[PDB]
Amino acid sequence: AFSAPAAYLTHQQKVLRLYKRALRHLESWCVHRDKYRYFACLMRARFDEHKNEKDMVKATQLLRQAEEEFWYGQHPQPYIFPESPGGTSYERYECYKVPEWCLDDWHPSEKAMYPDYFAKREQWKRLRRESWEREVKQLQEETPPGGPRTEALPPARKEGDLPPLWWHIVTRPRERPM
Amino acid sequence: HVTKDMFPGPYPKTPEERAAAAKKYNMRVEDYEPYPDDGMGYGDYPKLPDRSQQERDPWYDWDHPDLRLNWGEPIHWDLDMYIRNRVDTSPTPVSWNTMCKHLFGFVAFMLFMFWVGEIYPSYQPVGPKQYPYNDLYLERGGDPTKEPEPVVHYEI
Amino acid sequence: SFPKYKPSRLATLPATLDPAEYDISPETRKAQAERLAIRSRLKREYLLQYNDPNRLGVIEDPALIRWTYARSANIYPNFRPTPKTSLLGALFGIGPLFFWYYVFKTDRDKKEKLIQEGKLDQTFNISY
Amino acid sequence: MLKIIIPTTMLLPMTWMSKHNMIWINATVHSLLISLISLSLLNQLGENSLNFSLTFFSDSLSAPLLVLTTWLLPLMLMASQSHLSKETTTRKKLYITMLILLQLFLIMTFTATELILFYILFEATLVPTLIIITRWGNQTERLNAGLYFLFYTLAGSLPLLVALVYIQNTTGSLNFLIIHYWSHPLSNSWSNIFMWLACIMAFMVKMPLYGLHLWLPKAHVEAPIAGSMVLAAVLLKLGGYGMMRITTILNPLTNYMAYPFLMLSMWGMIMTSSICLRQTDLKSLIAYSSVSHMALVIVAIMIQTPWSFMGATALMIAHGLTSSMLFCLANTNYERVHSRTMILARGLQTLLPLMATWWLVASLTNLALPPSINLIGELFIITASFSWSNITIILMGMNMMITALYSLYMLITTQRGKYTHHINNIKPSFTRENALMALHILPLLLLTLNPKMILGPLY
Amino acid sequence: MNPFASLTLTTLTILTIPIMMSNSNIYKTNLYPNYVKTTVSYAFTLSLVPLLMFMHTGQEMIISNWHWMTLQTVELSLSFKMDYFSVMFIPVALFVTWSIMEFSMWYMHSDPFINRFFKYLLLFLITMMILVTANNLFQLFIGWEGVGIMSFLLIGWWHGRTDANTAALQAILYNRIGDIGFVLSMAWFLTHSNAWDLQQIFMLNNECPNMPLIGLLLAAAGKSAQFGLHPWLPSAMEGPTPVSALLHSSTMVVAGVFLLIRFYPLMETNKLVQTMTLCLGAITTLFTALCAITQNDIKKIVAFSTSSQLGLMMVTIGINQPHLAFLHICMHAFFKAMLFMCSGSIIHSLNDEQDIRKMGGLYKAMPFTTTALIIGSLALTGMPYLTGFYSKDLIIEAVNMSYTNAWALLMTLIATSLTAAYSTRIIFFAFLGKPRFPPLVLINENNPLLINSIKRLLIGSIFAGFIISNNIPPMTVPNTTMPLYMKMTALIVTIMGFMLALELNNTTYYLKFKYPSQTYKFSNMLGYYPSIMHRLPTYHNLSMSQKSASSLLDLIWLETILPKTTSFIQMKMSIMVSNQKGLIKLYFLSFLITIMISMTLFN
Ligand SMILES: CCCCCCCCCCCCCCCCCC(=O)OC[C@H](COP(=O)([O-])OCC(O)COP(=O)([O-])OC[C@@H](COC(=O)CCCCCCCCCCCCCCCCC)OC(=O)CCCCCCCCCCCCCCCCC)OC(=O)CCCCCCCCCCCCCCCCC
Ligand SMILES: CCCCCCCCCCCCCCCCC[C@@H](O)O[C@H](CO[C@H](O)CCCCCCCCCCCCCCC)COP(=O)(O)OCC[N+](C)(C)C
Ligand SMILES: CCCCCCCC/C=C\CCCCCCCC(=O)O[C@H](COC(=O)CCCCCCC/C=C/CCCCCCCC)COP(=O)(O)OCCN
Repeated sequence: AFSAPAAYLTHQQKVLRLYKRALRHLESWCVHRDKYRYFACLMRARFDEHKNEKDMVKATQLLRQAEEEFWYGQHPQPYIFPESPGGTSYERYECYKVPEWCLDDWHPSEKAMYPDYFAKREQWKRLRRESWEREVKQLQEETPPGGPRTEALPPARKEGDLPPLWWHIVTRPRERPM
Repeated sequence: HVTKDMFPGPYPKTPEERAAAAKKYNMRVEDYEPYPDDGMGYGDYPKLPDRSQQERDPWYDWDHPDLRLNWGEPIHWDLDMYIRNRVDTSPTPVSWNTMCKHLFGFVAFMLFMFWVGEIYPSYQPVGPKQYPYNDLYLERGGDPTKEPEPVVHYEI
Repeated sequence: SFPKYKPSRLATLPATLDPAEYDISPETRKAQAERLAIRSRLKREYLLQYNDPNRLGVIEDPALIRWTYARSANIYPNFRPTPKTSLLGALFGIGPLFFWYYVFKTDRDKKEKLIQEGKLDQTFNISY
Repeated sequence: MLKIIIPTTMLLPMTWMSKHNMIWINATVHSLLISLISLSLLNQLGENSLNFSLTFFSDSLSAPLLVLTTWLLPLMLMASQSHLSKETTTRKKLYITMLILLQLFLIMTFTATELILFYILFEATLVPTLIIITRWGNQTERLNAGLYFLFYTLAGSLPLLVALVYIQNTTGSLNFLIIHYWSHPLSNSWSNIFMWLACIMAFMVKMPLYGLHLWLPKAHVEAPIAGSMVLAAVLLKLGGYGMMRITTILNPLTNYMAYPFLMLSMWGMIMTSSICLRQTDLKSLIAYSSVSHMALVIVAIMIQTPWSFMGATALMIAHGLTSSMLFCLANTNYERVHSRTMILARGLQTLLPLMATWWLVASLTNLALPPSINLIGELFIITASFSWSNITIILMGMNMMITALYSLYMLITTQRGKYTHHINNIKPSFTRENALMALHILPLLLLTLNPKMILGPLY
Repeated sequence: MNPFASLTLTTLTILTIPIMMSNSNIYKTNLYPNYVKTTVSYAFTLSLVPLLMFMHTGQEMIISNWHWMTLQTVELSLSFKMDYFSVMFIPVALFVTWSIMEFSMWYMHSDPFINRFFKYLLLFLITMMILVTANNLFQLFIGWEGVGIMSFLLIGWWHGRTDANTAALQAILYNRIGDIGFVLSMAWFLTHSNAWDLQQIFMLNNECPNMPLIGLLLAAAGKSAQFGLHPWLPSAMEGPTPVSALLHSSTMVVAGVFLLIRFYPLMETNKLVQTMTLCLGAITTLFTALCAITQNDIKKIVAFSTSSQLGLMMVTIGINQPHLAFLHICMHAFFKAMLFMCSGSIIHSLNDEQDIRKMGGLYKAMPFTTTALIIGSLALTGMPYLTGFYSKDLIIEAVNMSYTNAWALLMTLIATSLTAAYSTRIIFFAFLGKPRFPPLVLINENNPLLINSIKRLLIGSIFAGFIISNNIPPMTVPNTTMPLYMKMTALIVTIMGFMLALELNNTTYYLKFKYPSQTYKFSNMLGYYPSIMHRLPTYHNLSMSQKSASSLLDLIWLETILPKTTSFIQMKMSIMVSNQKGLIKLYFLSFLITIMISMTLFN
C-alpha cells in the first residue's frame, strides 16, 4: 500500500507469501487455538525441511508443487479481517470521506463558525504554495534521464524543504471521518 | 486538447505502424496485440487480457481505487462489463466444469426424484371425507332448480 | 497427486498456478522492467498534474477519451462486409423478428379460429 | 384558442424590445403566465370536443400535450440561462425567438382542425429545431446530426403530403370532424396498402420506430440542453398524436398491416433496453430509453383498443416529463465535468446530496414505480397487449426488468462509489438547478392524483 | 359508531405523521429516533383494539373511502381489507418494528445519518402496511414495489461499499423477475374477471385456470426467495443489522407467502399449482438448510434459516393449509427477529466481527444475549410449548397426514433435522468454546435500550404462541388421532439432528486435520448456484448488449442500409453527372442522340 512495488517478486518473497497464505488458511481450517498452534508448528517444520536447498532449479520446483497443493485445500471460505478487501466492513465508511478542497466552497456564514481551523487552513495552504514550487525543481533535478524507473519518491534533502508530492498523502480525510 | 494522431485508427498491417500504434496506447510493442482484422471495427484499439478488474491487486495505490484503474494505462474494451459491480472472472476454488456438472446434476436429480414421488405419493389408510347434504351441492355452486341425484353415505 | 485446476473463461487461472511465472528468462525480466518503467512514467506525470495547487479543473485522461472514441465513433470506419459479419448481422437482425412474427401469428390465428367456431368462454371479457 | 396563440406571438416583440440584462426574467414570467392560461384547456368534456372555430379545435388528447408544451418553455429558459451567459444580446434574443417560434408551431400543430395545416405546422417545427441543433451545439458532429434529424423526417413525410391531397381528391375534405363522421373502410388492395404505408411511415420515423431511430441518439447528444428537452418531451409525441388522429381511416387494413411494426417495436424495446445497459454516455442512454418507451407507445397505438389509447397518452405525458428531467440532470453534471462520460464523475452523493435525491426520484420515475402515471400507462398498454395476445407479456416483462436495471445502473455508476480524486471543480448546486428539478418532478406526482386528465378521450 | 374501521385507518395514518414531520425542526435534532419509536409504540397500542374486537366477535370489514378513477366498466378506488389476516398481522409487525427501532437507537448511534435511517425504516413499515391491508390488486402492487424499493435503499446504506450496491441491484433484479409474474396475474385477472377487486375475482372464478395462479406463484417465489430466485436474500446482508432483522427476516420476505395466502379461495380449486408450490417449498427449504449447515458468517446462517422457514411455509401453502402458514408467519416474525437482534448485539459488542471463527466464550462473558439466543434457537427448532412449536408441529402433522408428494415429505423432514443441526452449530461455535477474539475485550450489554428490546421479544417468543393459538377461532379440521411414532416424528428428527450435529462438531477439538470432501465444497459454496448463475448468463447478455445490439446492428448494419447506401448512391450519381470536361463536342453528340431517339420513341 504505502510502499512502491518492484518489477518482480524474488523467490524469497514468493516463499514468504505462500507461507503466510498457508498459515492463514490453516487457522481458518483449525478454528481452535491449540489445534491451530500444533498444526502451524507441524507445517512450519514441513516447510523447514527444505530451507537449505542450494540449487535454484530444484527450489523452484518445490514451491511450484506447493502452490498446487495449497490451491486444492484452500478452504473456499477463508477468514478475512473486517477491514480487508474481502471483509464485511471493507469500504463501509468510504462515503463519509469528503475532500479537503470542499471546504473552499463553504459559504462565508458557515466559515464564520470554526475560525481557528480555517486560519490554520490558509497557513497550510501557503506552506503548500511555496513547498510545491520547491518540489517541482527538486523532483526535476533528481529524476534520471528518460523518466523514472520505479514510482518511489525521494525525500527532502535541504533544511526547509518538504518531500515532493506530499499534499495528497498528509491530507487524507481520516480512517473513520464521521 | 487532444491531437488527431492520438485517436484510434485503422488496423495496423505493417510493423512500423504497429509500433506507432503500440506507442500511442502507452504500452510495449511486443505487449500490444490488436483484435483480428474481421468485419467488426475494433481496428487500431489493442486487445487486453479478458481478466476482470475485481481480481486486480486491491493493495496497490490505484488512481481510481473503486475501479482499480490507473491514470494513462490503456482501458480494456469491455471495461464497463468488468467494474466490480458486474461479471467477474476471478479464479474459483473449484474448477468451472466440475461446478457446472455438480449444479446441473443436483438440479436434475431433484426434479427426477420429485417426479418419481409424484408417481408414488404418500397418504393414510383412510377413505375420503364424507359431506352430508348431497356432497354439499347447495353450498358448492348452488343451482337449486335441478334436484341432482341424491348421495347417501354408508355408516359403519 | 491432487486433482488439477482447469481454467475457464469466467473462472481464470491463478497467478500462482501460472506455468509462465517460473520458467523465468532475462528477456522476461527486461520486459517486466520496461513495463514498470512506463507505468512509473505515467504515474509520475499524473502525480505532477495532480498535486499542483494552481490546477482548478479535471485532469484530462487521453486513455479515457481514446476508449470512448473507439467504442462509439470508430466502429463504422473500420467496418468491412465479410461473410461472418454479413451472416451474423442477418441472423441477429432478421431471425428474431420472423420468429416472433410466426409465434404471434400462430397464436392469433388460433384465437380467431376459436372465435369463429365459438367455444372460447368469453364471459366477463368486457374491457379490452 | 387565440387567447393562447396571441400571447405566444407577443412574446417575440417583448423579448426583442427588452433590456440586455432583463430578457430571461421577462421570458420566464410571461411563459409561466401563458402556461397558467393554457391550464384552462384541461377542462374537457365527455362530449365531442371544444370546437373553437373552423381552424382550431381542442380535444382531451390535444389538451394535455398543449399544457405540457406551454409548461416546457420556462424550464428550457432556466436550463439555457447558464450556458448562454457569455453570449451576445442579439444571439440570446435569437435563441429565445427560436424557442418561442417552436412553441407557437407546436401549439398550432396540436389544435389543427384541418389535416393539411397540421402537416404544414408539423414540418414548420423542423426549422427552429434544426437551427438550434446546428448553431448552438458544442461538438463538431452537430451538423451531421442536424442533417440526419432533417432528412429522415422528410423522407418519412414527403409521401404523406401526396397521400393527404389524394384523400381530399376522393373524400373531398380533410377536416378531422368530417373525416371521422364520413369514415369508410379501406379494401384489401395494393393501392390501399401503399396509401397505408404513406400515411404511417411519416409518423413512424419521428416517434421513432426501431430501425429508423438512428437520427435520435445523434440529435439528442449533439443538441444543446433546450434542444434535448424539446426533442425528448414534445417533439417525439408528434408522431403518436398523428397516428392516433390518422388511424381513423386505415381500418380494417391495419388489422393485418400492423404485424411488421408490432414485431419491430416489441423487439426494439428489448434491443434498446439492452443497449442502455452498456453505454459510455449518459445522453445516449437517455435517448435509447426514450426509444424504448416510444416503441411501447407505438405498440399501444397499433393495438388500437381504448385501454391502448389511454395507456399511450399517459405514457407519452409521463415519458416527456421524465426524459426532460433526466436530460436536465445530465446537463447539470456535464456543466461541471465538461466531459459527458458516465464513469469520469463518480461518488456525487457525497458532494451533492440534493442532486443525488433528484437523481433517485428521476430514476424511480423512469423505473415506472407505482402509483406514478408512468406505470399507469405501462400497465394499460401491457393489459391491452395481453388481450391482443397472451404471449406479448413475456417480451413486455423482460423489458420492464431490463428497464429497472439500466435505470439503477445510471443511478449507481454516477452517484454511488468513491468520488473522482482529480476533479475539484464540483461547486454546490445552484438554486436555479434545484428549482428546475422541482418544477420537473412535482407535476408528475400531482398528476398521479388525477390520472383522468391525461388518459385521453377514451376515458 | 363503528370504531373498528376508524381505529384500523388511524393506526396506518399515525404511522405517517413522522414522515410529514421529517421536513420540520425535529428531524434536525437527536429526538427524531425516539419520536419515531414512540409513534410506532403508540400505533401498536392503538391497533391492539381491533384485534380484540375481532377476537371477541369476528368483525370483518372493507373500506372503500376514496374513488380513484373509473375506466369504463372498471372502478379503481383506495380500498382497504380488514379481514383476519390484516388485523392480526398489523400488531405483530408493529411490535417487531418497535423492538427493532429501540434496538437501532443503540446499534446505530455512531451513524451520522441516523434520522434518515429511521425515516427509511418508517417508510418501509408504511409500504408493508399498504401491502398487507390492500383490497385491490393495484394497491397490492403499490405495496409490492414500495417494499422492494425500501429494501434496495436500505441494503445499499453504505454507498461507498461496492458489494452493497451489487447486492441491492441483485435484489432488484430478482424482485423484478417476480414482478413479471405479478404483472401477468394482474393482466389476466383484469382481462377475464374485468376487475382487480378481490371480491369480484372470488365471485367470478369458481375454477381458476393455471395462468394467473402460476403468475402469482412466480411473484411469491421472486419475493420470498425460493430456490429458483433465492441468492438475493443471503446477499442482502451487506446492509446494517437492523435492516436484516426487520426487512429481510420477518416482515418483507413473507410478503410473497402472504400474497399466496390472500388467494386461498383460488388456490384450493387448482391441483397442479399446489403441487408446484409444494415442490418449490421443499426444494427451497432443503437447499437453504444444506447451505446454512456449513457457513461461517452468523448473519448468512440466520438468512438461510429465514429462507428455510419461508420454504416450509410455502410447503404449508402447497398442502392447502393457508391459515397454518399465516400462524407460522406470526411466530417466525417474533423468534427470527429476536435471533437477528441477538446476532447484531454480538457483532456490536465484538468490534464489528461477524465470522464465528473469532467468537469464543460468550456464555459467561455476556449472558443475557446467550440466554436470549438459546431461547430463540429452542423456539426455532419447535421445542414443545414455545412459539415455534404451536405452528411447526402442526405443519409437520399436516404434511405427514396428507395425500401429497412423498419426496417433498422426506425433504421437509431432512430440512427440519438440518435446522436443528445448524442451530446447534450456532450455539456451539458462538458460546461454548474458549475465546478467540482480539485481546482488547470490550464486551458490554449494560444498555437499557438493548435489554428492553430483547426482553420484549423474549416475552413474545415465550408466550405469544400460546396466547394466539388459544385465542383465535378454529379455521381448520384438527388431526385428532395420530400414530404414536408419527406424532413424535418432528421431535425425534429434531433430537436426532441435535445429537448428530453436536457429535460432528465435537470432532473439531481433536488434533487431526483432513482436506475437505466434495460435499463440503458443494454445500459451502451455496451449491455453486451463486457462481455460475451470476457469471454465465449476465456476461453473455452483457456481451450481446454490446456485440449484436449495439455495434453490429445499431452502429453498422442499420447505419449501412438506409443512410449510408443513399449517400453512396447519390455521391456516385453526382460524380457521374458533374464529371464533364467541358467539351461541346460531347454535348452536341448527346443532343444529336436524344433528337434521334425522341422521334422514334414518341411517334
Ligand atoms: C424411517 C426411519 C427413521 C430413521 C432413519 C435413519 C436415522 C438417521 C440415519 C442417518 C443417515 C445419515 C446421517 C449422517 C449425516 C451426515 C454427516 C456427515 O457424515 O457429514 C460429514 C461428511 C463430510 O465431512 P467433511 O467434509 O470431512 O468435514 C469438513 C470439515 O469437518 C468442516 O466441517 P464444519 O465444522 O465446517 O461443519 C460440519 C458440517 C458440514 O458437513 C457437510 O459437509 C454437510 C454435508 C452433510 C449434509 C447431509 C445430510 C442430509 C443429506 C440430504 C441430501 C438430500 C438429497 C441430495 C441430492 C444430491 C444430488 C447429487 O456438518 C454438520 O454440521 C452436520 C451435518 C448434517 C447432520 C445433521 C442432519 C443429518 C441427520 C438426519 C439426516 C436424515 C434423517 C432424517 C429423518 C427422516 C426419516 C427417514 O459428509 C458426507 O460425507 C456426505 C454424506 C451424505 C451426503 C448425501 C448426498 C450424496 C450425493 C452424492 C451423489 C449420489 C448419486 C446422485 C446421482 C444423481 C444423478 C442425476
Ligand atoms: C427498415 C426499418 C423499418 C421500415 C418499415 C418496415 C415495414 C415495411 C413492410 C410493409 C408491410 C408489408 C409489405 C407487403 C404486405 C402485403 C401482404 C403480404 O405480406 O402478404 C402476402 C403477399 O405476398 C407477397 O408479399 C406479395 C408481394 C411480394 C413482393 C414485395 C417484396 C417483399 C420483400 C421486400 C423487402 C424490402 C424492404 C425494404 C423496402 C425499401 C400474402 O399474399 P396475397 O394474400 O396473395 O396478397 C395480399 C395482397 N392483396 C390482398 C392486396 C392481394
Ligand atoms: C424513412 C423512409 C421512409 C420512406 C417512405 C416509406 C413509405 C413509402 C410508401 C409509398 C409512397 C407513395 C405512396 C403513394 C401515396 C398514396 C396514394 C395512393 O394510394 O394512390 C394509389 C397510387 O399508388 C401508387 O402509385 C404507389 C406506387 C409507389 C411509388 C413509389 C415507390 C416508393 C418505394 C416503394 C417501396 C417502399 C415500401 C416500403 C417502405 C418501407 C420504409 C422504408 C392508387 O392510385 P390510383 O391510380 O388513383 O388508383 C388505381 C385504380 N384506378
